[PDB]
Amino acid sequence: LPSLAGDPVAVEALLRAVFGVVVDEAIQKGTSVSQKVCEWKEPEELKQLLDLELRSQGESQKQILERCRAVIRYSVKTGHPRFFNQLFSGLDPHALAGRIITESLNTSQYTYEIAPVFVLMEEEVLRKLRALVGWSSGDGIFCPGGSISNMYAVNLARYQRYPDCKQRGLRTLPPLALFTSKECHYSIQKGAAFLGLGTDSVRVVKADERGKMVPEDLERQIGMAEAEGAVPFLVSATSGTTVLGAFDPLEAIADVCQRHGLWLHVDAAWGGSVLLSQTHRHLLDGIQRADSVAWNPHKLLAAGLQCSALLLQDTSNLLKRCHGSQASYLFQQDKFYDVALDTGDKVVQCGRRVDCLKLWLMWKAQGDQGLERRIDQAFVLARYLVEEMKKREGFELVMEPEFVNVCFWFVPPSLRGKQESPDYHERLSKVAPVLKERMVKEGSMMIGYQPHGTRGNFFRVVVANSALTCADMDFLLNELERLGQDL
Amino acid sequence: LPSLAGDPVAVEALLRAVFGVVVDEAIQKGTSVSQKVCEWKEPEELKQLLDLELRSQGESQKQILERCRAVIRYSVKTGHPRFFNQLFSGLDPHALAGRIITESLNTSQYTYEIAPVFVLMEEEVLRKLRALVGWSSGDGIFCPGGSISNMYAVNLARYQRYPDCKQRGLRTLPPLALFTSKECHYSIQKGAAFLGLGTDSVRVVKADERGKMVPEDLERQIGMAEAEGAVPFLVSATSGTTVLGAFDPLEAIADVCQRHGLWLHVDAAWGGSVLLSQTHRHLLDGIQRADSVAWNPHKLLAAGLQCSALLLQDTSNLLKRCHGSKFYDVALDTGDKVVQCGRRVDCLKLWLMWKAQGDQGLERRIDQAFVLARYLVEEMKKREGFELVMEPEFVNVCFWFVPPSLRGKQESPDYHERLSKVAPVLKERMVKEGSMMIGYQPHGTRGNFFRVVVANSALTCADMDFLLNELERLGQDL
Ligand SMILES: *Cc1c(COP(=O)(O)O)cnc(C)c1O
Ligand SMILES: *Cc1c(COP(=O)(O)O)cnc(C)c1O
Repeated sequence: LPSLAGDPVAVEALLRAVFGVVVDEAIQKGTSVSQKVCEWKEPEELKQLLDLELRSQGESQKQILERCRAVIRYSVKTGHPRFFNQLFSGLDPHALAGRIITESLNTSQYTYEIAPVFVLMEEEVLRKLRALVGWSSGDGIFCPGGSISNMYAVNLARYQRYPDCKQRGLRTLPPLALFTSKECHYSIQKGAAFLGLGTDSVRVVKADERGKMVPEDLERQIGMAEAEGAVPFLVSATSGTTVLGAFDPLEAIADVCQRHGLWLHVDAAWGGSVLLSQTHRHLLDGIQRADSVAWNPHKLLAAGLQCSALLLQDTSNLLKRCHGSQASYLFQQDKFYDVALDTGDKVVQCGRRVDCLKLWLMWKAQGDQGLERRIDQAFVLARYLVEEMKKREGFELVMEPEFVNVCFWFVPPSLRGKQESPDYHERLSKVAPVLKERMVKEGSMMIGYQPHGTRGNFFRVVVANSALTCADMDFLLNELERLGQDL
Repeated sequence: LPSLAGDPVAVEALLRAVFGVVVDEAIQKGTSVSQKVCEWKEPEELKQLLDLELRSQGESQKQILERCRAVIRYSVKTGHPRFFNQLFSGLDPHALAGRIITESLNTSQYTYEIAPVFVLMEEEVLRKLRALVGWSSGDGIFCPGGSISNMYAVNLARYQRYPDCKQRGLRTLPPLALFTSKECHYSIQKGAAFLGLGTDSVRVVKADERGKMVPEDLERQIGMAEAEGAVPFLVSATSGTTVLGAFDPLEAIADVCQRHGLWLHVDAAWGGSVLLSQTHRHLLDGIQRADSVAWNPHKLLAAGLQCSALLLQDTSNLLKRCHGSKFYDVALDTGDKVVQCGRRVDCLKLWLMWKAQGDQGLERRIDQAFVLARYLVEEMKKREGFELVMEPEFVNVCFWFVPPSLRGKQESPDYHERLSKVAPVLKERMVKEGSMMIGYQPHGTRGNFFRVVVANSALTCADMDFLLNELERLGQDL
């Protein structure tokens, strides 16, 4: 019987050819301002171009390389400087190098025995993240997304309060109440439903005109929950909301939590990266008082999806106690290394991706200093965009940004001066969808839009890509004016 | 203000050099029988070799490339033909090509707007997987591991029966009962605890001498739950257990489920890939009767961690209804189907390999793994000092090595206790030599035995001979 792994003359030839296409088309053309951010195709046309159906007979190297080219060609270039659609943008070359190594090594982040380098590396990465929060002791894990990080935090808080629920379930326990801002309630609600608490267990707290949770309303809602028979157990503050980029007042919220004996979770998936900035880290003042912090380096630090940590001040092996399986004890296992290093008991996953190397390698190249410089420059470019938009006709700022989320309407010539008509906001709301379609079909830029509060669709420009220059901000304004002129 | 992304000349030089190191050290040396499966280092020594501390100042390209070399050198080679430690092994070069492309395109599998190729590609992959289960329509998702797929299945079954739980929570429901085999993955219990049901809601059903759930005991446990006023709602059958590789009797289990109106989930994380084999797919006969199927192509098909699908017969958007909070059809977007928000692209690595291989190529590999597993069993029987746990149903070959000092001593009163200590010593020896890695574990009433998983597409008969010869050599003085 022959090896079915592949002709090894073919393997080197294949990977060399593929990496050539990746360098030319994904890494170089995909980050070049002279190329398109996206090549729009209607779903049915793209199906035709991709010939997707999986079938009986295989294909040749030539056929495979043509498919690789097509996949890259028609994919959105998220590393492109004019990709502003998400809370990630850019292609850090060291993070990419780390990703490529990780994929080549294909292991599970599980035991020192199958992942010795990564068991040690993850520990260091989590220790460093904890240091930036303000903790020199604690624990933590990587999770497959911040949404799941948030769920872990809720599960851990529930377990600390009611450890028997791990065996008996929560059905006979009192009603549990958790609290979060109106500006960040989606994964919290999804998580509450998944964990068996129900979305009704989530009490949504008022946010002020800057998008910040109101501590007086938090206190009010805690009292109302108690009056309805519930047991408050957790408050989830948000340090960097997804739309406005607002930062909750952590010191005041920590005070409320302390008064009521509640677990404080900080959802810093987006804003946590600001801890690298000496100039801007004050936005998270009080975060060291948290019981848990979610932080996604795959967002502002550009580590690559997914890179999402849950950080704890805990030193009681709460993760292992809460998530661990019951061990058998009939026969001694004589493991020849310190199995305290292993993380299988800390997670509800079994197999787990290595997410630490892409972050670690980039952090080795950049240092704290390089990552700080990038954060600070993003803040500068966001403020530059705001200042420049005020000088042009048509741009209406939603609010002054606290972070790098710049939110605004584009008012086209046909609506300029018509602010006091009865259907103005209704008409203005239809503008961003049309402009988005045009920029996408042109391939020149992508900006996200959404409605929020009592107002209709406005743009959210996220200023995150380390490649950005002032000229890119100028381009964005110039292009909106050009695409919007006939609206 | 300058770009802070990097000088393009420096970037190309870095990436070409990293790729060279990866090809030389991870892909070539990491899959060569002339090289070590692992280079064992004690944690303290490895910490010194890696200089991990994250610091204020950055480093040069030369320094970064040195670190890349060290990371690869001291990592375990899971593509190596003598890596037998897990339910994945081998390095498929098309899957790897797909992985690299995926990482270079770094997007979220969330909307057609930011992932147009991958939205369409994932639709095809899920269609194909459903087709192989036996469904021409249905739904499904990729999940960050089979453990999470299993949890989704439980959440979905709960929601289908008691949709108001999504808002009102478990306190407002009757006690719920779910059922799984004694041989099942510990993820069902972890999942039950996470979902708020408690591990006590999981009724563990007896398995027979072949490691298969006993349908008569499933029925008995359902009746006992009902007698207590618990509401049965889900049975989780296992098609390919992690230790023995046993396959539950799905037709008989589906009959019990049908009689009681229960959701049938099949945990085929491991065994689901056998659906590609005409010869062996009968091991999953009845799977088309399931409501949900978990299947991990990252295990037997070698797609790359993680590649874990949850497949549903449902066509009524149960996923979006259960988990949910334009110039194209928003039906293409998948964000409402998951409790994740951002989601990795996992389909391309599988799809590209499947394009290269076809069903035919993947089938040939599955069939060859069964042939090599049977070869290993037959050869082991011919040597002194191997005791088979059972005849394998799959590619999990489980056995003790009995060293010369214990041969003939089976009737001694402390034989099993002494024998149990052998696998740990052999494991330490093979790891420190760097020649092979085989997992061991105890089971039932007896102690540590080896589980050799025959999955790597590069395996030959000579590798199976090597394994036996090496255990004999390493165990001679025990
Ligand atoms: C992104 C984000 C999340 C969810 O993170 P995922 O990794 O996409 O699951 C949760 N909360 C906030 C504030 C976020 O910015
Ligand atoms: C692997 C496996 C699982 C868990 O899958 P992960 O992807 O490691 O979370 C569950 N059940 C069975 C039978 C498995 O083989």
